[PDB]
Amino acid sequence: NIVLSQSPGSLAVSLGQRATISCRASKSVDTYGHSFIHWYQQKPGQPPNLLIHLASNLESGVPARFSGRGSGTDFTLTIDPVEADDAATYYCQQNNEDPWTFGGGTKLEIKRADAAPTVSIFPPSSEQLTSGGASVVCFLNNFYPKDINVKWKIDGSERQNGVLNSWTDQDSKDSTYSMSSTLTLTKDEYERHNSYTCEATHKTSTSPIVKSFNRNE
Amino acid sequence: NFLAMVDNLQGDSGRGYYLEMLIGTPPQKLQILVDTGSSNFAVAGTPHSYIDTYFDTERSSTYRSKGFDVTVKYTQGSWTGFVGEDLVTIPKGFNTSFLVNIATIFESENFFLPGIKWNGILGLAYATLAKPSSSLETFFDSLVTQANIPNVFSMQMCGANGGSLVLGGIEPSLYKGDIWYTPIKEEWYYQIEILKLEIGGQSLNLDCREYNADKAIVDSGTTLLRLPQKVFDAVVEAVARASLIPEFSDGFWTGSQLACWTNSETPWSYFPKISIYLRDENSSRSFRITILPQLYIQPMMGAGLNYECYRFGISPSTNALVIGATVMEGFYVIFDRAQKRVGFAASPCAEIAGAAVSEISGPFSTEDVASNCVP
Amino acid sequence: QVQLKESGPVLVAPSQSLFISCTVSGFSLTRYGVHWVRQSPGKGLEWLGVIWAGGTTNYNSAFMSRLTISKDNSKSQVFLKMNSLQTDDTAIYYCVKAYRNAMDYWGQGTSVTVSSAKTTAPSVYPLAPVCGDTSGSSVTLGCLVKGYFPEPVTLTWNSGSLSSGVHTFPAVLQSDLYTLSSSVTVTSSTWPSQSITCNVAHPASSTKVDKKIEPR
Ligand SMILES: CN1C(=O)C[C@@](C)(c2cccc(NC(=O)c3ccc(OCC(F)(F)F)cn3)c2)N=C1N
Repeated sequence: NIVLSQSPGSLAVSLGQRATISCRASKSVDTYGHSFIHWYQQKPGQPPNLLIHLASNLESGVPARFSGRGSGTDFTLTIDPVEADDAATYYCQQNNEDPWTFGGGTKLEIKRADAAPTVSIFPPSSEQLTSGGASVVCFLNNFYPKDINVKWKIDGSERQNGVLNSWTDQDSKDSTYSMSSTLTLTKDEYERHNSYTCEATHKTSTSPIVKSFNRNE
Repeated sequence: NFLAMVDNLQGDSGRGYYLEMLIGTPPQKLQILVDTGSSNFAVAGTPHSYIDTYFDTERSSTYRSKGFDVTVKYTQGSWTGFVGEDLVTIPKGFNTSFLVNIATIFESENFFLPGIKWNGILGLAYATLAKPSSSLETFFDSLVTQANIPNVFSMQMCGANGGSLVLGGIEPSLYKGDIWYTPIKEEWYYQIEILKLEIGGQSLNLDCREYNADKAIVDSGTTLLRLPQKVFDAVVEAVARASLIPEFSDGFWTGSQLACWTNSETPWSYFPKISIYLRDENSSRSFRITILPQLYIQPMMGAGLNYECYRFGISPSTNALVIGATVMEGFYVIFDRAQKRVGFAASPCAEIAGAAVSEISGPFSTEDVASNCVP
Repeated sequence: QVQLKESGPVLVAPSQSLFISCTVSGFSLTRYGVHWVRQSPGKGLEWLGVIWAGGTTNYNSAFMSRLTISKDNSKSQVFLKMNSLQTDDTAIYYCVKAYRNAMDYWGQGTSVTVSSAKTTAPSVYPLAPVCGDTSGSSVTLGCLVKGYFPEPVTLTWNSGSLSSGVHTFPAVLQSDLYTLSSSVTVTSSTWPSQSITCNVAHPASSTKVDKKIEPR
């Protein structure tokens, strides 16, 4: 087994700048002076897609912003200038020997301007209440960078248990991330309290963005 | 007499071309590698696992110790021996005996390797590379003095079966067409000026100084064409753009499997020609030596098989650009020290299935390149 | 136009056998090989094996004890069969067209979950904005999809017509069930004048659910 090791695991690069990502093979991938290693791009929710054949041959229909170099055990993919659409994970894959193997991949993050989240809070639906459940949802949309903290407060008091968080992948068009936080409680616990609050802290401000509602009001 | 020297070499590029020599009194027969990349005559002076025979000084009545030792270091190895002098005869060429400096090697690292048939080395470069110093007269300088031959030697390698080392001049039966001559830039190694590299008619578009960055040399003691890392990268990049490798399919599913071929099928037509442009003795002009895939996609297997495996005959160097035996196999090479020039001509022995494996053409203009490409 | 389409069991119990078909279009299996590749958080992308034009198969040696690839040229289909399943065989399984010395066209992939847990329909809830909040220039609505198994679900807004301004979050596994949510943001002049509905289908339980977002 030839092992492929990509570095770095993750890279943030500004629009219009140069991205360089590396692949190291554990053994030479060369025969007849050709390197049997290939570069693929994988955008979120899609399969990978071949960009560079045999280390350095740019596939037809792939922009000239992409180029591959290397020989022996050391290969690089370069993207220059970087565009928004380039937000994806890049993989090298070898087939000088069997089995064919892939590297662990490199996520290219587009380093757009910092942006504060747009925050929205959502009481349980009347449908879910009629049915005896109580979920409170907060969406923190269209922010950068990805690091963000959400605090749930019930009647001014902080709750840590029962919170489930999911982040989207970086948006291909505006380069932002979005995140969702769901606080789950029993209907009876929910009806014991009046005010529900989700607080977002992000480096775009020293004070949290606070969204709140009062039950039955 | 140059005709008596035809086919005086045995061997191949991979493990060396070697000349038979009789040393001392009575004559001890040794097998000497022909190395245009060094400047000492040095032979095994003690047993070694990878040699059959060695020169025993205590058995030559004519041997004289010169009272000092000598050591040589190179990239991955070295050797050490004692220095003396003795009478040497070259059966094929020089039946008269002459007195030469000889180093007798008692210790070495990565010098005598398994697979070789030689037990000594004849360095044919300049005195300035001689150890311990340039005052240790070169074998060929001794020969020139004592045999009064011209300060010229030429080499043909027929491994692409032996070859010829013509000491004292040029043998017309060993080439066809014209000799093209390029200046020796510095007399240490045989250093010449490379102007441009071309892969399938397409130039690399590197600064010409990249080919000479350290130095470009002609070295019969190097097997492969060795290229500085940057030039290597550009060459293999160009080869991949120009080649036409088959697609993976039934019975061919890894790159490794590209190495061996059955049913008389060869990999050659999938690969581009490689051309090196050298500056002519006339500055405005250049000529170009070309190698076909036949030369740098080299067969590997012992005899009696109905398939063949091949190896890429080009590798990275850290410093020198080395025109090794790979390339010299395509040409008759004249080391005209008297006139500070290296000549190249087409070898008729350099053919596969009656078809040429190398080309030489010129003149080409040098208007578009710097007047000096050696930094 | 080259297309590959995988069809497999979304859910299969451990020890049991996996069988996936790949129906191809726009090229012939008599001219091109088809590879199988899978992808999982834990093992990344693994090349499983290939079946070439002439029917030769080559396999990843780690899988050879349990993997069989085959094809039916006259049905334009390629087949994967794997035995002795384990939970870390959970992955997206792709069939991929051979090309030169690599691979060009991939199917969209089929999600395979290896586990003994049972199939469960999701509960779907419309999320309208807080009652009586200011009617600003834009408005965010949401859809909560809760307590399903296994992955995947597919969520659209207005049957897929409404795609501007949508974020659909990756499912998170909680107490062996799945929850995901989606938001959509539109102008004030859009909602509530226009009907806005999330549509949620969950293959594994053959449920299709529509929930219209209503002002509270
Ligand atoms: C190229 N060259 C040199 O580097 C020095 C010299 C004297 C020469 C002549 C004959 C043999 C050698 N030996 C080698 O080049 C050599 C052999 C094996 C080596 O190591 C390989 C490994 F360590 F086994 F991997 C390194 N160098 C050198 N002449 C040359 N032309």
